[PDB]
Amino acid sequence: MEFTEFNLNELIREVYVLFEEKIRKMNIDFCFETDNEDLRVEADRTRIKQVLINLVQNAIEATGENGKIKITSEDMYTKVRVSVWNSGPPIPEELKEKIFSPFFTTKTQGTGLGLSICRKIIEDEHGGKIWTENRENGVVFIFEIPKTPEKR
Ligand code: EMC
Ligand code: EMC
Repeated sequence: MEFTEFNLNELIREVYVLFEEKIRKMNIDFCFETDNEDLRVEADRTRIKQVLINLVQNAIEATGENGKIKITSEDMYTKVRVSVWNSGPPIPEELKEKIFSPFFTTKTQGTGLGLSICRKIIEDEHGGKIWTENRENGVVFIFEIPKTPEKR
């Protein structure tokens, strides 16, 4: 893996641009907010991009037509936190960790959830944490990564 310094918000916007047409076609209300425009991390940009694409794809599928997605990025002491929320039904308590298993596959609309690989990227490769919670009439997926491999 290749760690480089990059603006995390720039990467989030790059991923939004990938989905902009689909989001609009589906009439989804999307918003992105940050608490620090110059939020920079040292991480593997390609791999973090893969996690973002996977979470946004899942948010769109989950929220469906006329849905809502909100992304936030937050600058924490030795880490950053990215939260991707969608309006939709809550994840049942028994499935919260099972969705991250390489052998969760009770999921279609044509595609697997990809979350075991997201976990590998966030937790194994970057020493962070990724989890889900139910909130505000929807579901959030949150990841945190150390700002540098040295703050792991
Ligand atoms: C109402 C979706 Hg930022
Ligand atoms: C499908 C890579 Hg999180």
